Amino acid sequence: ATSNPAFDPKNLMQSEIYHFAQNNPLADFSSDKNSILTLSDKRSIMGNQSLLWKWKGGSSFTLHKKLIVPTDKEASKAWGRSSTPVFSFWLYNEKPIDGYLTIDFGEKLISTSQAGFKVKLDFTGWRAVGVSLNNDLELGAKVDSIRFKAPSNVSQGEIYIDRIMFSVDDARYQWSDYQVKTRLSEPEIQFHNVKPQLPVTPENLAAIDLIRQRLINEFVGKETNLALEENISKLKSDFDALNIHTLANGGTQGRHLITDKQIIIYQPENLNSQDKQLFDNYVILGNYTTLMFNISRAYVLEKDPTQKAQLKQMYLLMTKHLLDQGFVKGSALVTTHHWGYSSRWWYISTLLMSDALKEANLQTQVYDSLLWYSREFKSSFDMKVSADSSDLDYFNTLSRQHLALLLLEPDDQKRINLVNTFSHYITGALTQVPPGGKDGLRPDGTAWRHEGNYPGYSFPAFKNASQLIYLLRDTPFSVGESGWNNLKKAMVSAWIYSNPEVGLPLAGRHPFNSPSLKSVAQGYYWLAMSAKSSPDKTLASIYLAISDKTQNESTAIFGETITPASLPQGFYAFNGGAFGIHRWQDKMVTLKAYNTNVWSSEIYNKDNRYGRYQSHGVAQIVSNGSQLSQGYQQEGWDWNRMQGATTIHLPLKDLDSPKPHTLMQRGERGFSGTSSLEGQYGMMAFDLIYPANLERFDPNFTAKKSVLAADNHLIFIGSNINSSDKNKNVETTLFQHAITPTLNTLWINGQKIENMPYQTTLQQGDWLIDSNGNGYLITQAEKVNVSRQHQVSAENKNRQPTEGNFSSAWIDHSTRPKDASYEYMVFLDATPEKMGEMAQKFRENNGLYQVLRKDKDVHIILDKLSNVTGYAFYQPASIEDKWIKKVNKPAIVMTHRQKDTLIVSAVTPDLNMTRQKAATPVTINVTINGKWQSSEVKYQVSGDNTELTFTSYFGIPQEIKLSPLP
Ligand SMILES: [Mg+2]
Repeated sequence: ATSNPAFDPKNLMQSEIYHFAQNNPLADFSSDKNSILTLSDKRSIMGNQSLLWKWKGGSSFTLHKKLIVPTDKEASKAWGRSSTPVFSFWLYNEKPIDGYLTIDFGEKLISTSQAGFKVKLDFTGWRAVGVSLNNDLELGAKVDSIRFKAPSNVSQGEIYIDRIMFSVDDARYQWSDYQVKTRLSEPEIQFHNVKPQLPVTPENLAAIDLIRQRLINEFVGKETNLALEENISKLKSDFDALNIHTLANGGTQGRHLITDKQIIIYQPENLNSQDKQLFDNYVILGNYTTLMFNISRAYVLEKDPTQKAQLKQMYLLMTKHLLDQGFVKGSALVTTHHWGYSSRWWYISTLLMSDALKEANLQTQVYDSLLWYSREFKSSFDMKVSADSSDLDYFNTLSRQHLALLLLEPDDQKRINLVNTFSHYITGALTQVPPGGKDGLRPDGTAWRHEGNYPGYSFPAFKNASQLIYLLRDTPFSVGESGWNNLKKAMVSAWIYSNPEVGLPLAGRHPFNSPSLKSVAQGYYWLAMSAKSSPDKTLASIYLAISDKTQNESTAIFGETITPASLPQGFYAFNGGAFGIHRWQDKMVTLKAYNTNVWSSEIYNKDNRYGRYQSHGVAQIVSNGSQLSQGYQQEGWDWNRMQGATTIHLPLKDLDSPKPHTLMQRGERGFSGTSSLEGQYGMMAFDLIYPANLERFDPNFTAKKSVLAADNHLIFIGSNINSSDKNKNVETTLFQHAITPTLNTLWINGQKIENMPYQTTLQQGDWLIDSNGNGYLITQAEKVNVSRQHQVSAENKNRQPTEGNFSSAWIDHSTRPKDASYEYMVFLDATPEKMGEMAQKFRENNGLYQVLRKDKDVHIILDKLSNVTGYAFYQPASIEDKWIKKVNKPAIVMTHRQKDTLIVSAVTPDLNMTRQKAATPVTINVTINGKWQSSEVKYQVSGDNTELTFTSYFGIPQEIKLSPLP
């Protein structure tokens, strides 16, 4: 506390704190005749002393402090977010008081003299009080008096007060509690309950106790976001440093606990040097509860009975300190927003310490406390299934903590009702198709957070959701098979689109830091072993592959011999993110577009700044293993030249998102994505359309870009390429990778190139091989540049300069000012000798493929190596073709004429929804030439032709095997 008034314009944001750790500590204080003010060092919040206020009923004391109380607007302008001036203090009751403390604000007040508020005193322990001076009183610029009036209807009493504070606080976070009413309330959990109820039986009680044990097993036998500490010496050293002591007639003394979010009320960056030194003695709750958990784990594993006893007493003393500090039912502590970050490992510690809390008579208090602070999470914790229940962050950060809370419920029948309802809630959350872009699993196996397919969020959710199902397995609380089935689909999908990292195009806002299935490995075992007929051989075989375990190792893990999964082969369509995956030997190709329903990129204030082209019809080739080792190196990476994309090469200042904070740029139409045929062949259709009027986006930049993927190869074609500037700087990237001692070689037309720097220009009939063994045969292009060069770039978070040496090749479209085009072919198993053979086949009247149409309405590609035809209907159209005659919606159709059968697949990659609406099926009428007979696709001969009726739901392809009619 200074001589300056509260909210002094020298620094509005500099808190005035009465902590009493200064010279002449009661200077600013006066009492009426019926109050006595002391310093007591027996408990405190900040510094080592608090104010002991002895009083007769109706008596007052006064703080003499001038307040220049700012408007919310002024507070807000000073801080930079919505703010209010707050009055806050801590008080301790050794005994409950049946009445109210009145806090009054005025000018030159005495016991007998504007606005004020009430604090109910019917509690024991520390409580915090915090009110908006502008918004929570029942204030003119002359206020200099804060009067504390003991209740009138109570003959006498005693209250300890510390850390009386005037500060600027976030206007969201003065919360109402059992002591103080504010304008803000987080209402208490009201648990849903499912009928019929399971009875308390020995069986149902044993199952509850097995689920608790199984949770204990997971936490004592590595968790992300858990700072594990197994050295007892260290746990004891950290504990002693808390300086906790039991006091005589109840409570503790020790270092004050505060959450990472609660500190905001002090404005720590603006504290005077005196206060900050004291504030620096606080303990952050996250660290404290992590310690409580690490102690609980050691206690469980401890074989020495003396060390075990000590670890228990340390845990119970930390629990006692935590409760006495006011982390109890009905104590808001002004706010506990983002509660999970401070408490997740407290929840879990209570499972390990459940019998110790029972014996110490602490279970009910710790249950009431955790349930109270859990009210922040009411939307999930009430356990009523809703459109929002499939939240992937919940599955990651809260789902096990939720179960732990329910398992801590003291009544047996209520605990069974809660866990039964939880089983139903998780089954619904894992089964339902959330409407619009709401979080959760999808029917193509994508898994959405931030309104799109998002591996970075789904991967941790898969791990913990699998673990939950496994914790509940083979009990009356087991998750329904519908939830198990849907999660299997999402997890098998993730195995398909990862190798073992997701491609650049699936990296979300973290390009070059893709999530890895290696982080999800244990979820494959959990889900495998929690099958209705365990183990699921598919999931088990994936677990072994991803974890690098042998067939020999399988019998002990799964209880039967299982061959580790070989890498998946063929083509898989995932229109949930407007992508598809082509797999051949150890390579995966991520083909990715975007549309109205699929954002191109997530770009934040300090993430993915240069990500504009993340989804620009990219076709990133990844062999099994580290992408960095394959030359996907952030440093010096040309963000313009994402593999397979058609882009405008821009300076980074212009490629950078035009929003300083968040942009998730969606496309201009529903249609773009992939389709599949026979699980083996794929096609991408990408309609590249820019917004009419977004800064730095050329409104006339267009392309049509199709890819047909079969076996060891991909045929890439593009048409209708334009920009505002006659295709100046318009380019299609064949590849880009870093040059290293292991990635040092390019082949051009049978010549090894290792020089750095190197440039050349190629055209139709030329080929290359990159250092990753991909061959590129140029089949239509006037100018392809090849470069080995030093590149300067900037990193995607803070735009700081980077540099590196790269091999790349791109088509220069500036040679065709209007409706530029390209064609080229990739071989995934290229060698100089085989690329020589592919080039000869190309010169033999193009033995490789034929483009049957390439215009704004349709792209048609006959692959002569695979004998498959792909049809990208960018617009409904009648066409001339051997198989297909007409399609009445934008669609992707594929055909394969085997011996005596014609296989036809169709889809629209258009998911047919909005951010709000549920996806509904699109009916696609595909007319085919000739008379056919037979899958849920319907067919009807009509004249010399056959009408196929396809139902396209969430961009999920359908196919039908047709045989000819005489
Ligand atoms: Mg103090």
